[PDB]
Amino acid sequence: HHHHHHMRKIYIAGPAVFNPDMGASYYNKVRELLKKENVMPLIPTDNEATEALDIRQKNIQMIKDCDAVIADLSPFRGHEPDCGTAFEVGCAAALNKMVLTFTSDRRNMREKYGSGVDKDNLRVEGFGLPFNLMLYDGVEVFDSFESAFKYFLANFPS
Amino acid sequence: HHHHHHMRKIYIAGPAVFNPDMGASYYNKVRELLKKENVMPLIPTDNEATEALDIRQKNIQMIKDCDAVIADLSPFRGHEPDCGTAFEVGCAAALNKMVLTFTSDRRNMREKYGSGVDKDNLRVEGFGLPFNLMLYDGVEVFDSFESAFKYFLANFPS
Ligand SMILES: Cn1c(=O)ccc2ccccc21
Ligand SMILES: Cn1c(=O)ccc2ccccc21
Repeated sequence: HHHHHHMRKIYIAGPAVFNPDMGASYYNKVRELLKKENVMPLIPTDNEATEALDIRQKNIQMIKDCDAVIADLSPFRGHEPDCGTAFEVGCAAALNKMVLTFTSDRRNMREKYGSGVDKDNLRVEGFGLPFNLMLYDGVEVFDSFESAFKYFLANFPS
Repeated sequence: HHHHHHMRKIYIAGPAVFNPDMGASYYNKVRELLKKENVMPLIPTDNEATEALDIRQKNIQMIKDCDAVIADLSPFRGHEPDCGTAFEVGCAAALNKMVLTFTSDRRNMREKYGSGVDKDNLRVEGFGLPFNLMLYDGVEVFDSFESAFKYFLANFPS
């Protein structure tokens, strides 16, 4: 009776932070969706510090503390995902965390670039994946935050 | 007495793999530089597999095996570093590996973009750093592979 109960936690990785509203609209939708399932969002801008290294360390700690990462690997400033988000996905992988990814554009890299090379003749990967192969770990690439969250609920029960 | 001797190893992270020559010219220079100090380069294309997941897993294992990562965070397809490289830097950070970075362009992000926002009004970070703040851990951002390697030799002796 009255045993400790773990509250599930998801790190909310993605470039929403660079939106004009600093991600408010995105994060508010995330907060509302997760609240219904008693899941805590760990959001990059929470209790934000002023120094770069402190912001970084707090985000790494959120990844260490999380049960899963849901990462927005949508195109950012071109066809490639955000590198900060990629760093966080790498952190999560090394820590053996559940990593779930989605993107607004699921086409293969070569379809995105329209060729096996970019405008500067640099090679575009040909593995039938929507982004750099380091970012794919065998879990389905989802089409939305919500679809990724459904996988979380099915595969990480309370 | 013939005790075991550790050979130092550096993971060679960066988008050279996408050069037309698949990074041969870059990796050859790395090999020659490291050979002089009896340091082993762990190069992403070594013993390369055919399946994406296998290539990824082998690269993660190289990061686990390394003493340091030297990461080329130069602009790739714009002002941002390569996301694969960023993933690898995050992997190394989570594993408490020495991470050393360089770039061909050390200007602050806002200098690179010429503004506090990009062409689509998305926020450009203002922390006096050359790239996404997750990629900076307090070690100097070097100007070349060689300068990073000099730091390695000074700070990770045989
Ligand atoms: C601006 N900013 C934040 O305000 C919070 C987290 C964060 C992480 C990576 C890059 C930039 C970030
Ligand atoms: C094409 N390719 C390789 O051939 C080898 C490693 C690797 C790592 C990330 C992304 C692409 C890669």
